Amino acid sequence: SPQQICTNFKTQLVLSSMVNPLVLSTSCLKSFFWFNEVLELEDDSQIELAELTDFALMVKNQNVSRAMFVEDIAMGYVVSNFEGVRISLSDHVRMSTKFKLKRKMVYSFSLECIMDVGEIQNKEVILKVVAVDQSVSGSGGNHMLLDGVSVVASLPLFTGQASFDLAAMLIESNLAGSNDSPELSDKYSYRLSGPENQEDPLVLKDGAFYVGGERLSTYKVEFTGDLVVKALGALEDDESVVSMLHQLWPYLKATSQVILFQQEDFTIVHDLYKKQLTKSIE
Amino acid sequence: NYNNRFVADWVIERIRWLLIEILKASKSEDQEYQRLIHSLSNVKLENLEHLKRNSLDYDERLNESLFIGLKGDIRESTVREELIKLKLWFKDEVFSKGLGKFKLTDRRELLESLSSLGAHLDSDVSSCPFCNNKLMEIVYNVTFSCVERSNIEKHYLSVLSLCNKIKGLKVFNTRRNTLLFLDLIMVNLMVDISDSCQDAIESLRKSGLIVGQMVMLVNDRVLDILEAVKLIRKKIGTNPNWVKNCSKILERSHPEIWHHLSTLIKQPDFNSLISIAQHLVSDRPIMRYSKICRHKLFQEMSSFEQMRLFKTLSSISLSLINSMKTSFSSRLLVNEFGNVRLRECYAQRFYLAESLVGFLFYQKTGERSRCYSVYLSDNGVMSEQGSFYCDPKRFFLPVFSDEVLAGMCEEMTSWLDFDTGLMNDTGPILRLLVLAILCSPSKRNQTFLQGLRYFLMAFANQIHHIDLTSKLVVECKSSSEVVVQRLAVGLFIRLLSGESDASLFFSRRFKYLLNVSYLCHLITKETPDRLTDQIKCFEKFIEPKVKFGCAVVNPSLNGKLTVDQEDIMINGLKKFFSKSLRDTEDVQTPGVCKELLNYCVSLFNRGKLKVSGELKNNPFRIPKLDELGNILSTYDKEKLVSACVSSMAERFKNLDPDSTDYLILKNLTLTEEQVESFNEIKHDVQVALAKMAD
Amino acid sequence: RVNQLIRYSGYGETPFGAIEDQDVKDWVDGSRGYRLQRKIEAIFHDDKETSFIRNCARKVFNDIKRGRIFEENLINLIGRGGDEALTGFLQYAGCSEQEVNRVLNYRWVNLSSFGDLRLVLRTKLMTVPTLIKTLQSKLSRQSSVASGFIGFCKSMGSKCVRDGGFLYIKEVYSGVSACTCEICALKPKIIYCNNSLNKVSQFSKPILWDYFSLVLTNACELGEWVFSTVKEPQNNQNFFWAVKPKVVRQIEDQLGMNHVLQSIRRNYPVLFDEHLTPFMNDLQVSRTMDSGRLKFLDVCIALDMMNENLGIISHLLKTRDNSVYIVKQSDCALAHIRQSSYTDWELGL
Amino acid sequence: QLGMNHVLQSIRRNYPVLFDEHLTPFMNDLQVSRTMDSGRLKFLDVCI
RNA sequence: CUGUGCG
Ligand SMILES: [Zn+2]
Repeated sequence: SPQQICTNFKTQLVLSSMVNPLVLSTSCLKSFFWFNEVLELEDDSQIELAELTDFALMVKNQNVSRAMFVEDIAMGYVVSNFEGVRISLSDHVRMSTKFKLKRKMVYSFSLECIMDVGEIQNKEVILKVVAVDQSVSGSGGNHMLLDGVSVVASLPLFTGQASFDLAAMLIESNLAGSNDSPELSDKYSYRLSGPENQEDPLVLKDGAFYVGGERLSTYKVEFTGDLVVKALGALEDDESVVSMLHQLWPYLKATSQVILFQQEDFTIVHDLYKKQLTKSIE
Repeated sequence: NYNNRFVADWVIERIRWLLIEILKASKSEDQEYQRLIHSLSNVKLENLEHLKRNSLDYDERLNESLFIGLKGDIRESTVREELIKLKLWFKDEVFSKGLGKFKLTDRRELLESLSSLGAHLDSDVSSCPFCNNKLMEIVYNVTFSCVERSNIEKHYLSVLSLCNKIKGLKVFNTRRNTLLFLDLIMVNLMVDISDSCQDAIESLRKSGLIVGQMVMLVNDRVLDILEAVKLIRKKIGTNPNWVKNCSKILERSHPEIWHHLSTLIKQPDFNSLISIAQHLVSDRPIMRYSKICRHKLFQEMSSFEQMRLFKTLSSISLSLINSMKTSFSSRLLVNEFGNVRLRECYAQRFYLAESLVGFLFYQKTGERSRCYSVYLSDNGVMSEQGSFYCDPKRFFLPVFSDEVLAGMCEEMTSWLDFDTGLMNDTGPILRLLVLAILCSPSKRNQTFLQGLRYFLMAFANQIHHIDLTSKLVVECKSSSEVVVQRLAVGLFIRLLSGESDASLFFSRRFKYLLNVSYLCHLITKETPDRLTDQIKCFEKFIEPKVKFGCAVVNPSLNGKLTVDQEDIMINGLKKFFSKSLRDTEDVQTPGVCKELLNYCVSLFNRGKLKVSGELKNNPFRIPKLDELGNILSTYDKEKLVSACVSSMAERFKNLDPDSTDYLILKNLTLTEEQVESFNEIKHDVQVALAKMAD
Repeated sequence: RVNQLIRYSGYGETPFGAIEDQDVKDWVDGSRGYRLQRKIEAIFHDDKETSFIRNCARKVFNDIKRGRIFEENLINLIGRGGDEALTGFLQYAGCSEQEVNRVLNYRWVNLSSFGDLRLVLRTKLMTVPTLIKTLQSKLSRQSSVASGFIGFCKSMGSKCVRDGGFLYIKEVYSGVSACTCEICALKPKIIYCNNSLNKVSQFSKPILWDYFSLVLTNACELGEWVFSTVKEPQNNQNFFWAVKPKVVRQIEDQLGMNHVLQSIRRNYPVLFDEHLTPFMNDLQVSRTMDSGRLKFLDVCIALDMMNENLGIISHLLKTRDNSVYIVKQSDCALAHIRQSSYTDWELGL
Repeated sequence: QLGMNHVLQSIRRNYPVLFDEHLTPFMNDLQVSRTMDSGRLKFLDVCI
């Protein structure tokens, strides 16, 4: 029953983090057994918050921690502060267009495209084109650079409706004088070239995201009273039990799923006698 | 196979098939036909029905000498009262007369018998193990002289490695002058080192690797610097170009990989050599060839010196096994009663302490037992430690087992932790016993320990044979077995002197004594002398048959026996089956009575035993014999020399370099016997090439 | 003693070498693979990368026994070498480039990389993986120890290691650079880092790959209980008593004949044709499906192929030969407790 | 998708005799299908 | 064919 396994993975990830902080990379996700998300060939339903990131794990990204906030749509509602540069003959047209794309959430990115056209010089009228190629570069996540490659073809630049302001301007910059569908990436990769990277690792400690030591948000999960107790059993050692039961009630303060009824189930919980832990939080 | 290189390897089988078809179609004797038809097949157990089984007028005499008393149909109750009568007779003719074969233990008298047989009272040896055995004397002296008391050396060892690697290429086709060249390099680098840094010959060399005018060379050979200058004096004037010829030869047709930038071409200045020689006075070794005990009373020794004694023993064993590994094809520069002076002997080094180092000097190389001399060097002063004579092959175990034996000691002693005070007098005794066993490897010691195991088996139990004590005594030689035997019997007595019956903590005592007896496995089992070993093997092989009197002289080797041979053949067969069931004289001679065989066979046939003949799954579904153990056989040597000589004749289609010997190394694959055989076959092939040359 | 004996020959002590020091009563229910794994684990004081590789091997075993659908592609991936195969295992299990350039930092020198140590010893006069030799031996049907060791030392100082070319050992051990970057110092002369072997890199293989291979071997050998972490516990020298092995096998323990032959024919026909079964007339019984595709023999056959120091298949088709072990309560008191919770982590059903 | 050189490896593995004769005399690129061109498909092993 | 070390 996909929902039950979903909440079971949720509780497994919550309680595994309950002992020590960890990063949400493939090292700490794919190393857990539960992992029925690549199962369920009809994968219409998912858990909740992580529904974003695992949507890429079905294609196995080599990422550490992307800033997934598609709830604030980054593909749409994008600033169009775009421009262009001159050319450098090798007819050969070489251009380098740099943009400062942002997102709906708190984010920023700079994306530059290097484009080369091999064309034929015209006699008088316009031009004669043969072949065109482009290459992307610069910062941008799996959604940010997709945004960039989508907007680079949706711009009043050369491609579109003319908008070729020649005016003997770019020739004057090139010749010194003062007289008168490349969408095959769809990934996190910076398109074979980009700036420095590998910083800002997110760590997860108490069900709350910590980008560098700051709390971002915490989600919800139930514990019934049977899954929690049966998951309390051994692991390998005892101070893990100490930490997890010391931190469970603080997480319970953010949840209202008080469904652990009082019966001998409480005693089978109590088997691991830790009274002052469960009375400390209060 | 009948294959060859002249046919298309598909016609010979057809020819054979047609030939056999023709021969089976018609003929024209008896065996010739079958042999010829059997020799043309390809592949073909029991059921040899085609055999003739012909007689030669001798099978009968075998038959009535073997199959006259055999019936195998005797009924059962007759066997019953025959056995009843036999037992009744046996009871009152041989058992009441005291002619039995087994008896009760009577433990005490067994203890006095053991003490009499083991503990020697008529011997003149002293009760002091260290000074009865030479090796233990030497190791005691070393350990009690040791307990109570910088890039020059590494550069020296590196150049030793360089020269010792380059010597193995034998690129000069000569040996004596090659060693002369190496020692010339050695003295040149001596005088190069000693030109400056005056605190190197007296400080980093005396405490490093040198003794009185005795400097190590290549091939673990130590040579006297005096004779070094004396030999360098020659080859000058007679052929002053010699060193020059040694200089251009290391560049062309040479590996040309050397660090001898200047230490080689320099002329040796003899004044520096003689100054170095006169710097050090002569303390030349003696190597004593061919009475008061003050030996520290090992029984009153601390619990520290014994492990260091074992460690020194291990170091000496490693030095001995390193001396094993010295080169065989080595000849000294100058050849050599009761005191022989050493000037060009071989030496090995072993390490004890930060300043003092031990040296083991020996004169011959090879594989077998030799004589060695142990010396020490504390701070450049060379002292006398001793000399001995032994076979290094029997010292492989203690090479590094200086810790496992100790652990064995404390664990075996702690086996007896039930009584406080029994460990104190048994621990050191056991350790001394182990030390003596390791330092004196011989067959006699392990045979004596086996006799102890049998003695323990008889004592701890109740009934034993009457001929037990006679199989426990072994004659003693060299006065080294007496001490180990005394230690063993003393341990046995001390553990079993008093009330030691099977009504107390006796199982662990039995275990401890059994392990003491099994300590015999420490000695390696590899026949100290082999020739005497075939002597004894043949001796005990042929003694019983000569005693019986049926060992005939060389037969025809083809199936014909002379009249005397067959006569004594039948005589031996009759004597084998000429034993009665009443006479007690024949109780140790080989033979058996046909009557009791009839009894047993008849009783077994009629399903009376626990098993019967109701079997299932019916059963009917190039070395030379004259020399065993030799590495090579005469047939093999002849085959190899013939192959080599044929190959060399074929290649001569003159001139032949030493590469012919390479062929010897190609078809052969070395120990001393291996290299002697290789030298012999090299000799043979060389004079073979010589005779074909004429 | 044996470690000193082999070191004296100039070979140099290695992470496997001889039998490990500081062992425990757990010679029972443990083969050569288990003690070698124990030695490797004891090499590292604080087990973090070994624990990570054990989790990787646990995941691989979980998905190779019944999980997902897998196997017979590891046959492809392992045959290349040590580095690429281990990496590929990592992203099949889940890793990062940081793992790739972090785990592969621990390297050890393997002199028998381009083959075997050439040598001639004091043998009797006149006279390819070892697994093939073991199969050949199984299908078919005066020298002194002192002189044997003497010949060993003799042959061990000559041009023995092979490259490309024959050369000595000492230049191999002197080509290493003593960088001492706090990662090649916790176990001297055993493990080195990547930049410490830039001068000579042909004889350089990772050790975590070997540890992973042995972990998978133990998974095929004696169960999945070797995946947990060792925990330590919290007698008159005379209390002897008997122990039975407590091994659980998930490889169809019976393991009759003619099962390895079909697997090696299927996966490596070239190795099956030459160097294998010329002398056989009953090929047909193993030819027409003599129980092909065993529970785990298909995957645990290539690890004995690639690594020449396992000796597992030749170990597999033999009796324990002991079936009982005498021990004292004194040694049982301090024996390490290594029992694993379920790899499902037992919440599954 | 069911690319080429997948049935050939299966028929070689299961029936080497049928693979040897009556099959692939006229082929020079055996190696691509020989060194694990995706052996042991999802169901082609049984439905062959 | 072709050994240099137990500090
Ligand atoms: Zn004395």
